[PDB]
Amino acid sequence: TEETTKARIMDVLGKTGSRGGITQVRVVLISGKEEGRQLIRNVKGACRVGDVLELMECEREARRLR
Amino acid sequence: PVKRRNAGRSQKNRGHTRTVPCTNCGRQVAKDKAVKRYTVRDMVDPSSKRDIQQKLAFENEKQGIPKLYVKLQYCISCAIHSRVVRVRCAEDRRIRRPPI
Amino acid sequence: RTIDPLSRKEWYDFRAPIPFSSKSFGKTLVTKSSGNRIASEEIKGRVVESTLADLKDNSNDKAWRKVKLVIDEVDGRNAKTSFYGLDITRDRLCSMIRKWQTLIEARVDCKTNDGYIIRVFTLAFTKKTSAGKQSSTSTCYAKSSQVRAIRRKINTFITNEAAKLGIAEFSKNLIGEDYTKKIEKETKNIFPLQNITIRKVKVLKRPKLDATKIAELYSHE
Amino acid sequence: EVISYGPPNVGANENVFGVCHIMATWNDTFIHVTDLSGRETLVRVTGGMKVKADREESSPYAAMQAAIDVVNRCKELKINALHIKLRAKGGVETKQPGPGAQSALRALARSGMKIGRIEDVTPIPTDSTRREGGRRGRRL
RNA sequence: UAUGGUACGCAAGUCUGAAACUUAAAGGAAUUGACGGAACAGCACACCAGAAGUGGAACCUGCGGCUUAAUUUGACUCAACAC
Ligand SMILES: [Mg+2]
Ligand SMILES: [Mg+2]
Ligand SMILES: [Mg+2]
Ligand SMILES: [Zn+2]
Repeated sequence: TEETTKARIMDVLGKTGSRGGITQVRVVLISGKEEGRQLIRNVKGACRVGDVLELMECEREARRLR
Repeated sequence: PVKRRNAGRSQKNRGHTRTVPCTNCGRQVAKDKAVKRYTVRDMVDPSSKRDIQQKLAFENEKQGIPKLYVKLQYCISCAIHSRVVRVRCAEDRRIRRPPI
Repeated sequence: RTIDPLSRKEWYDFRAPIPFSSKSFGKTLVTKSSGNRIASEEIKGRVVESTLADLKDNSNDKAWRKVKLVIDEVDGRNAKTSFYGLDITRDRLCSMIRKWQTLIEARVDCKTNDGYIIRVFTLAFTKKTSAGKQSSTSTCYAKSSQVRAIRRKINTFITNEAAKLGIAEFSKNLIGEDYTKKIEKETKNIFPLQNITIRKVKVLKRPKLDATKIAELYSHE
Repeated sequence: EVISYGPPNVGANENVFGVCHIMATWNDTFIHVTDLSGRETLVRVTGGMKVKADREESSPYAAMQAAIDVVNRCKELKINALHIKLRAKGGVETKQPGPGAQSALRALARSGMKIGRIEDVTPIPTDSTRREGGRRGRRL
């Protein structure tokens, strides 16, 4: 199944992972199939606000940090 | 050095209280003493939830997957080891209705 | 594959009795007649555990009521069933069980004029009035004596409403919300009660059905 | 061609309902389908069938393989949908279903099997005979 | 514990109950450390994203062994061993 959505970061929220290698992030979608939808995603690598992200599922939404 | 005034069990005004087997080990423990937490969880990982809720034959379900009800009763050794309860400072030790 | 193990198997459609939908609900499997084994007769005593998936209109909300049916008859590749039991999901029970109130339970033994002996278990809970959130502070308990009077009353009423009705009648009433309304009205003097429930029904002694009464049970509109 | 000794007359609208008794133990998992009666058994799969290691018997991998075997086999019996009855060893023993529980439930629907009503039937003592532990339980 | 019990017990034992002898401590709560195969929280290239690699080879140079008339000697986890 290949279907893909562009996702732009509004806010950098947390920092997470066992080693602490991942970043938690809030996201607004630009696909056009789902627009302006918001999501919370875990991203590996270094990210700023307002990056774009290639997302294979807009259904998987990451567990928020406490 | 009396540690607790309670002495750990909630029992007063009686000689004897029924003993319960610990969930984890099965050791007999006093029903007052036992660390008892009632658990309502869901049978299924949220992802797994998505997968199943797709395939549910009866669309008339609104939260139409059952929760799992557990009355969980721990002996002390177990509930300490297993972190259900953990060591606190003398002052906090008497705090009664703590969670969130 | 060599010789699918179900090679010998005949299927039958279940048919529900008078309170329920005439439409088949499930299907069952049985081995073919061996010349000793008579296909229809191997199924005489089987027991079906279903929800109300069985009342077309009213079903969808009550997944909470289990109904046992037993096959009285085979007609032409589809198996007719009579009333066997009533019951409840774990969920709908531990749903209702709360700390800081009193849990009342009431068991009764009754006869139909239909010739059935039934055992009905009833469940009830203490209803808080005082308007706070029930808690360690908000204790709701009813006195043990009040509980006893509540039993006596519930029980009595059921035995009365049992003796005057057929099992069709009785079961229909039992599944639905009628008895809960009445029971609250009897009970309220002694103590306000919340979510009265018929926890289970067992059929102790069941007469065999004449062709007549099994026809009259079928009677579907 | 395909002779399916399952039910004679179906449709695309129709639902064919089997029932899945699933037992999850800390030591194993059982995926067992029958008819609505429970009498006539259709499919049977245990974790131990699917792995050679005594310890893996319970695991999600095993539960998955088990599940897909069951599904594949219902599919030819023309069965869309299983009701689910979930169970841990219960009685005097633990009431927490094992690890394979979730995994098998998922892998069943993952395999394109519809899912009917779900109940937990775990054996529940009104009251118990005495537990297999010591008076002091398992030490260590 | 010994012993005596017209004190008990079928028994296990219960009740009653010594002294000789020996000894400067044993003991109670609490403080501070140290420690923990307890709980929590920091920090460091500790790990994480990576890189260059040693460990494998020949050779060089230290240790240890082993031979030796002698194989001078100090130094063995970081915190000995191209010191
Ligand atoms: Mg005592
Ligand atoms: Mg009051
Ligand atoms: Mg054991
Ligand atoms: Zn324990």
